Amino acid sequence: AKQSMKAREVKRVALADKYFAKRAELKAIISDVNARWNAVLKLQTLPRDSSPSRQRNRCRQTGRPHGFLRKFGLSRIKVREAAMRGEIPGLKKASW
Amino acid sequence: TQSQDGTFDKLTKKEALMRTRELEKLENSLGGIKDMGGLPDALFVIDADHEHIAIKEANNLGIPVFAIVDTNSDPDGVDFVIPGNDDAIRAVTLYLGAVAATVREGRS
Amino acid sequence: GQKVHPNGIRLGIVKPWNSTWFANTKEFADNLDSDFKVRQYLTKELAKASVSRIVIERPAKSIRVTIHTARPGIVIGKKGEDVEKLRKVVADIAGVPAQINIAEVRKPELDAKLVADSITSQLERRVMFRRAMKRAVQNAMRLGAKGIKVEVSGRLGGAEIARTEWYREGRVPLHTLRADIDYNTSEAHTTYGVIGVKVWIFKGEI
RNA sequence: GGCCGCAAGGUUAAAACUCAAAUGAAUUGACGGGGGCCCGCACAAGCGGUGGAGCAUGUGGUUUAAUUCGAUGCAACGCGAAGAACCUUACCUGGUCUUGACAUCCACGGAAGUUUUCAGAGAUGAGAAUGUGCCUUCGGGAACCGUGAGACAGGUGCUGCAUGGCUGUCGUCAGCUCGUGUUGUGAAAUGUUGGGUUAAGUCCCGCAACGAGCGCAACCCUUAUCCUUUGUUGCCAGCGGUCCGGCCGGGAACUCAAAGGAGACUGCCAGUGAUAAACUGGAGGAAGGUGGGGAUGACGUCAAGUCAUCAUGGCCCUUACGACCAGGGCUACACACGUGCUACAAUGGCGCAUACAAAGAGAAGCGACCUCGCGAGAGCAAGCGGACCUCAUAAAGUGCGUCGUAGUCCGGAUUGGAGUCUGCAACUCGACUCCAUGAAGUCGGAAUCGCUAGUAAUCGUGGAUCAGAAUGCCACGGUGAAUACGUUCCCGGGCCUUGUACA
Repeated sequence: AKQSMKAREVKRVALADKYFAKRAELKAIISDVNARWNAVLKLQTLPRDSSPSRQRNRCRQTGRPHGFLRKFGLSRIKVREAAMRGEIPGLKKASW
Repeated sequence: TQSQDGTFDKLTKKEALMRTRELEKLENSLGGIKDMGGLPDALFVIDADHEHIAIKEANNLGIPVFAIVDTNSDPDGVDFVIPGNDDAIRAVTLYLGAVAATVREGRS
Repeated sequence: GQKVHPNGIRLGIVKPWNSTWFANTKEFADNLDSDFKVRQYLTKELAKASVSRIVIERPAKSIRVTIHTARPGIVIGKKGEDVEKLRKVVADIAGVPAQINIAEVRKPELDAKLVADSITSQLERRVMFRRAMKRAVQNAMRLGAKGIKVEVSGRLGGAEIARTEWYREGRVPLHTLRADIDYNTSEAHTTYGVIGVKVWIFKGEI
């Protein structure tokens, strides 16, 4: 899982919306087609380390990146093993 | 219990298609053994050229045998031996009915 | 090698869900999130307490933690040891202001984990498997349990490239779906080698 | 050494030395161009690409400061990766952070936290401000902010040839062994072998066996057709108000939409065959000779898959196969090839008008009515929170000519730049798009791979990986083929019976 990414998990997930849930509303008119200035562009990237397009949607309970799922919040082999332990409600093998 | 009760209706009839095939054949070779409760207290092979496979297993465990052997036999297994006519269907009734007039009184 | 998990095919069949909550889309991943941090944690105290299953439903902002056990006299503690203490966990780290429901299923040598984890408890004891398997097969053959299938994984005795085991017995019709198999693998941490165990138990046709 | 002999030779017949054996029969299996049996888009009839070239991809080869890796006899290679500006990154450095990123563990203060200058590429850092809430029986603290100090946090780091779990394949193949029974001194056979018959150890007659468990079957999802269920957000047979719109009564009706029953069993008859099952025809229906597809992979051989997902016996770098930030590449091609789509035209650049689908997608939303963009796209954004609303009702099909199988009027490239969209972030490495630009290509050699009915195909339609990257991937709609003699050979087998000094 690259176990040191579980350090860098919260470091790249938490402050993304703890900085850009409200500060994006603070500049939501200017670069949009409503009028264009560089003070908002100076406001845009005077830091760098906040990014809401850095979250790769790592898996939940063991953290494997590839094979992640939208609805389940789990990845390739963990969707399987939770469905085999019955941890997921109402989920049989698909057949029709 | 499926037969002596009415509980043979279970296991719907595509299953009950094949289930009669033991019911054809289980009661074939198990005729006089359902009423049995013990080891055969005697032994009676009627002919010693067809079921000498049986006699070879019959002499193996020491039960007396009231056989009827043939003219061309390996006779030295049945130690109570009769070289009667063990062919000719008219004659095979003439020993089995001859014994059976008394064995009701045999138990006394 | 070449199998399916005998629970995973049968949850859509008469074998029921051992956890069944319901929610909707956004919280659909955060609810079984909460259900995992209790299932990794209830093992950590109820290990010697003969743990069987953990059942979770969500009626209304609450979970009915329906613990199934077989040795409940050690589960309760000093008659109040584990009433609110094991509702203290679910309130924040699961986020669920819930209740607790402990309940015993009898026959403490017949459930899947129990037949599994006893042999581990006998291999953590490190008795001979050749004396352990042959009795612990027949504990199921004692109390009913119409069929058993127990494979002990390798690194057993003295070897580094080892073999598998069987004791197939009775009837184990797992390839036919209508057979409600109480299956649960366990793992025994003897020093050299991960000696695992696979336990198939057939609890009657339905 | 005689001895016989013209000799060539024969007979009679040692020892030193050297090895721990040399041998016979025998039941399993091994290999062999022993041999046979039955099936299988196996090959043959049948039908298309591929290899040539427009062209996607990785494996590549060099290129690269790095182009991280796994995989690699078929089963590595547009399915690891179901996705690369950063992150991912496992790769490289510029910047650097060393009790750390983060946790166990205590100390000692600061409540945490909140605004802002400053300087940086951002970390880091000059920091000031700011507050001092809560438990508080005010000693202490919850809990982090902060270092000092330490056990030591950390390593997508090595062999699945150490093993857990998971997994490719033989293989939907029909195979695989055991309890009792006896033949035999036993190793072992008989159970499993004959008659045939089936998709089949499927089944019956003969069985030297009786018996069972694993496996093929059926249990199950599905649709091919009913009744009952009961009218929303969806329908109008019938009846009407109709401002033809179920629009409005009404009717649960046509039909659509989900709960839950039938019926199919070679059943029936005739015939085949031993009178056996199995099967050949008939009837019926929407359905007949496991209705059909899914789903489901026995003992296992395969040092094969993932030690980089966690796990992980054993090894290891610990001011570090680490950590911590800006940033670059994994997209160079100069091209071999593994698999695809567009072409090369008895209809393509065109414009036109009828016709109608299922499958489904949605509040960090779908996004209409609108207004608007030359298109790309800007603003207006109801409604639906979802058979309401949005997404989005569309295709070959027709009514019409165009235009003549010509490298263009087929084709589509190559080189350049307008107008916005996205994302801080794309020039290197984002696509869609107005206009001119008009290549290679006239069906592709040797050959290869693939497929038996809504079938190869040939055109419509969404889903995810998703800030924005679909040719594909995963699923649904329409039109509708060519046909099957066969086991010769080949592949893939296996079973039943032959010979070897090969474990």
